Amino acid sequence: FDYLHATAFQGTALARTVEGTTENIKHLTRADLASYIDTHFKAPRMVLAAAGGISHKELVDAARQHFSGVSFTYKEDAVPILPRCRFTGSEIRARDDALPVAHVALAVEGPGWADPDNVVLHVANAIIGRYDRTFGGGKHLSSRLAALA
Amino acid sequence: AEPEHDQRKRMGLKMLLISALLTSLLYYMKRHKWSVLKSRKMAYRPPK
Ligand SMILES: CCCCCCCCO[C@@H]1O[C@H](CO)[C@@H](O)[C@H](O)[C@H]1O
Repeated sequence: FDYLHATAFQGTALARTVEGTTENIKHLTRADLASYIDTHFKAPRMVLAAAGGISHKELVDAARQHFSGVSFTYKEDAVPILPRCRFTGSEIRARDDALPVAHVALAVEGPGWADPDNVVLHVANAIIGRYDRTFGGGKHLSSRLAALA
Repeated sequence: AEPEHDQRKRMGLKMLLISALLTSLLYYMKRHKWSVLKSRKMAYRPPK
């Protein structure tokens, strides 16, 4: 999946692994981690969520008390918009005939959270579904592809 | 010795034009497909 992003969004921000490079981890400094928390770990961009046997009100209180952010300028209160990521129809083939099995992933660009179509797309994905060696269903599974599989 | 003469050349004309136009179109299409392989980049990253 990394390689998938790595080439599907090649040249952009999304094309990076979460764990990052080796050179980065070998050299990242106290400063950077600090500055990262400082620049990103900010109130307007956080969300305290909770569920179970709790009082919404008591929760909001505890929050007001310990989540005491101070915002002066407009900068602090603004939620940055990220520079778009370009999708590129391409491929990356990492071969090693010494591995037991092969892995393949194919994809097209998606709409993104906002779009209502995401619903339809998930319905679609349900028609094809998924399968694997231990499904008891077998040759009778409703998913055409699982059958053939 | 060859009555066709005239028609044979009128054809030769049509042949050049279509031939010109067509060789071009197909030269693109050939390059189009092949691009995949022309631009291709490979690297040898043995494990360490
Ligand atoms: C690959 C190149 C194909 C060339 C196709 C040209 C077709 C020839 O065209 C011919 O022209 C003659 C005079 O204009 C007519 O009398 C013929 O009926 C016609 O078939």
